[PDB]
Amino acid sequence: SIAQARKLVEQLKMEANIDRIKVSKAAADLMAYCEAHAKEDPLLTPVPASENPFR
Amino acid sequence: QLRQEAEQLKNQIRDARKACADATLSQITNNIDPVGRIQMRTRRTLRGHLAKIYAMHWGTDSRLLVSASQDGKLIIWDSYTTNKVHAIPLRSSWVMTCAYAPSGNYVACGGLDNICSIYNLKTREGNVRVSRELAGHTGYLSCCRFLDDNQIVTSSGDTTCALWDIETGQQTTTFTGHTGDVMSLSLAPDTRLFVSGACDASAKLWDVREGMCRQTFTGHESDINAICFFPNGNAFATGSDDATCRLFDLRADQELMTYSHDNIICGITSVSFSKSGRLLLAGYDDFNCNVWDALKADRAGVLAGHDNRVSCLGVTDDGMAVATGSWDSFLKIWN
Amino acid sequence: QRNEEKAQREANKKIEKQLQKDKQVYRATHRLLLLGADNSGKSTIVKQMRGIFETKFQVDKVNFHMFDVGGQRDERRKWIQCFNDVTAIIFVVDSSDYNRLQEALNLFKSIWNNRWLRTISVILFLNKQDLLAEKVLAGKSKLEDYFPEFARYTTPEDATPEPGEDPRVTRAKYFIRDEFLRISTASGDGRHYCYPHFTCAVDTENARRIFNDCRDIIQRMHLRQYELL
Amino acid sequence: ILYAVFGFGAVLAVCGNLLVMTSILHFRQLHSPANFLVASLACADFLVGVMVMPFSMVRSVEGCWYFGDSYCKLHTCFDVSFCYCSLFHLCFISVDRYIAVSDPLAYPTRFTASVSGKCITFSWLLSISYGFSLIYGGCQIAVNQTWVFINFSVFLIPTLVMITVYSKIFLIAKQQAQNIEKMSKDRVAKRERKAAKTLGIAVAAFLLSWLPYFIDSFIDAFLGFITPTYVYEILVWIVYYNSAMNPLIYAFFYPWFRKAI
Amino acid sequence: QVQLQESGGGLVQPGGSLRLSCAASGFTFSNYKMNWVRQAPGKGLEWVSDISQSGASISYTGSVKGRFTISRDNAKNTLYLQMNSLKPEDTAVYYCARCPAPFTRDCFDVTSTTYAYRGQGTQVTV
Ligand SMILES: CC(C)CCC[C@@H](C)[C@H]1CC[C@H]2[C@@H]3CC=C4C[C@@H](OC(=O)CCC(=O)O)CC[C@]4(C)[C@H]3CC[C@]12C
Ligand SMILES: CN(C)C1CCCCC1
Repeated sequence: SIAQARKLVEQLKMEANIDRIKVSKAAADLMAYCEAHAKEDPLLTPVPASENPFR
Repeated sequence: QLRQEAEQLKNQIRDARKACADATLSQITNNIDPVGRIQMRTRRTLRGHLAKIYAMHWGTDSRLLVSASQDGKLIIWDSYTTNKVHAIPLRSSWVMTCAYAPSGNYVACGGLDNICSIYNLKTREGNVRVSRELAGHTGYLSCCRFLDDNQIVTSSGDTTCALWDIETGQQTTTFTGHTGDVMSLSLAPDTRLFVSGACDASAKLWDVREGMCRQTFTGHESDINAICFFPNGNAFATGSDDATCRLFDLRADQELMTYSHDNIICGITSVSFSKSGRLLLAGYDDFNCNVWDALKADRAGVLAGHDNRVSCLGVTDDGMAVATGSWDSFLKIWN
Repeated sequence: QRNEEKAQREANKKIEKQLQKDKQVYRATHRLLLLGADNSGKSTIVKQMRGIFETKFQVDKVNFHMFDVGGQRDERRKWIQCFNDVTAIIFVVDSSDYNRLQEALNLFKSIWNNRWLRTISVILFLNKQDLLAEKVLAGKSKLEDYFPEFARYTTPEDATPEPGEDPRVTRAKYFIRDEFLRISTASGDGRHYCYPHFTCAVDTENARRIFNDCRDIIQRMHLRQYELL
Repeated sequence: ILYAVFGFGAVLAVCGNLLVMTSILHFRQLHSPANFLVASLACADFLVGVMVMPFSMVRSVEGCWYFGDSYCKLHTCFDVSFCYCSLFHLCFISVDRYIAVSDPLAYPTRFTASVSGKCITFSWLLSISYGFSLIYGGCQIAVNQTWVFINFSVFLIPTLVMITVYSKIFLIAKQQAQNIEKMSKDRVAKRERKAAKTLGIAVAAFLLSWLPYFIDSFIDAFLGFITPTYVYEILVWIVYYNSAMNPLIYAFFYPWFRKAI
Repeated sequence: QVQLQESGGGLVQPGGSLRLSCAASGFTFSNYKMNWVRQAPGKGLEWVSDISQSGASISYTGSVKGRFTISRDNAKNTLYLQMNSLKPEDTAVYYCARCPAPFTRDCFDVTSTTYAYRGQGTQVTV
């Protein structure tokens, strides 16, 4: 299993050179997207029965 | 001796992850108002499957949906009028997944039979027949999803995902890396990346072109069953047998928030987001689904409507509906 | 718009006709999951009775489809959940192995207490009894070395040994059967039951056995629902 | 003062039967061939408590029929058709359980929804035909020393069919119950007690209600001791209580029907 | 992540004693039934013992019954196997294993060739 371990270590090392951002930035981005697109979410905002096609 | 540098490099990666973690998605989100008390009721109840449903998939027009049942049936429903459109009889009755093509022309399904069958819906004659059967996997297919009409991504029980060119029939790419059965598959909105969750409690991101995993995500304690990108595609959510859901962001490469309760002790079977990504919907093994506020991690609602195990759950592209299929052979539409 | 709705309703009617026509067929047949090790003679039994190996056998105007799962990998934790609705699990054991027997017991125990596989009856076949009798007469390998508790086991008064069978062979046979039945009755809750059988590789009366066990299973299901048992 | 118990009986015949009709017709997981017979029996039992039972509620205690000849004719025809339709239905349900327990593999093929429909239609038409062909101040059905024999004989046919099959099921239940303990004797007796309880209550629910009214009729016609009228009405009421007995015995007693609601 | 690390073992003369330890990390140790399995040289994976969540029900394979003792300490999240009276058919690589899912009393795939919840194991030779 020397080949398997070698390839596993090589792949895991290849995944270390990734440009990471702060977790706070990611949280802010997700919150911003949710806030921006909330106005058009039929589940979030109770759809009126007039144009709801499951009347 | 190789495991020594493997272990120390994993330690270095974990240290980097800890360093990159300054604030959690609990204090940043606590400032906004709570989502509320979402109550939904079954607009439509689709009846017709004989056995338990495993999977289903909406159309891109948010009208039609295919559903797969163990009696060997792939049934297409018109959601608004509850009418059926097609009822395809399967060669193998152990179908564990189905996909409806984004163009609406094709349907796929596979399972224990080891082959992914692709069907065309718009023949000149009119009837629906076997467009092509893709073989090559050595384990049950847990999920399949379409990039386009001529290129499909599949994930099998032999610890492998496969990207197929449908015209030639050969697996253009073979994604390998997982240790356990790959159980779920979710594709990015750009259809360039896709995450896959397996039984080794790991979710791996793959670039479709590169053919090698870009990032790996751990944090669960048991087998992963369901996975789904956040609508923008910079995050995804996974459900497991831990009775916990977790949200992972790609760029942060770290778990953000876990959704779990002391009361809940059964595993998650299916996970889907809303259109806005504010509501995360998870189907559990205790015969009902729970609606979490994906940001505040609260429990916002409950879709207690099913008599048996909730198998599959999905949300329309329009965001107008939620389909839930369960092990009592009944599809339900919620709004 | 009326034309489209009328055509859609016609299509739904033509589909529901086909589902009504197929529901009878689906309810008629009984599905059976065939589990067993490589050593165990499930291949020979299915061959004599006749990816996924599906076989169909018809007895007394009743059709059973036995589904031997062979194409998958060693792990079975996920693919097994597909068989919550099968009438029975036919679990085959090579009883003359003495070394891969605890493997069989462990598998049977895992099946018994599975949340999804509960409420499913197990028809338990103990194949290769000829070889077990030959081994016990030979005496080269001692069973106690593998199962200490067999040193004090006593053949029960309810046993029905075959004519011309040495007491040693009967004692070993029923020891193995009791090993399985302890696990079976440890936690049953009356929802499902184990049906053990003693079969050989030259036994041709198996299909009727499965028919009898399936009839008993369905009878018990009906009796419990009418609260008569 | 006796109107209390009759009113309580009427309430059950009416309050509780609705959530059986609507349950079977609405809840799609109960559209089985077996439950069609139960629904038919439930609707017969309700229509007994809707047509004839209310019109005999205050008329009985009053002692005079203050409605008219046509009213009496309808009230009697409905009564002799409805009560006998309930009888044949109980017989059909019974045979359904017999076919379910004995010969359980071929149960779906033998007893389909079509056969359930044939049995229901047969029961209805037979009951209505018998009522019409028999029947067509106060009212009192003439005895004439001949009528009773008919009335009883038609009662005598399905009950013996429906006594014997319930006994045969008990021996099937007896045979199985032994197999659990022997494979695994107060232990077997524990289950025998519950099996006997369920079959005995099912049998008594009809056998203790119709039979007193037929033995009273016999002793009246034959032995010569004329029964005072009021006793006749108490016998009539005990025969009408079966209509309220059926919803409790056949629907409520089963946990699965409980979990349906 | 789920990490099981075995410790103990080595070269001991027949009739000696050993103590095999398993440190668990990355999961709620208290909630899974834990197993010991062994890989004999040139043989398949063999289940050796298991202990339930609270240790109420412990089970051993018939061969080793009477001389091995399984235990678990949930305070420090550790699993122990006490080995007494070794004999030269006991030499093997010993693997600690965790049961696939919590709140269950069945454990499937624990002896699988590429299970995902077993440690690297320790060599115990005599
Ligand atoms: C004709 C002779 C032999 C019997 C006459 C009495 C029966 C009509 C009674 C006796 C016991 C009763 C049952 C006792 C308890 C219940 C549970 C009850 O449901 C409940 O939740 C109440 C509490 C409980 O479960 O005990 C519904 C009615 C039912 C089935 C009763 C239905 C009517 C029964 C069968
Ligand atoms: C007066 N009722 C209760 C009877 C009349 C005769 C038929 C059976 C019903």
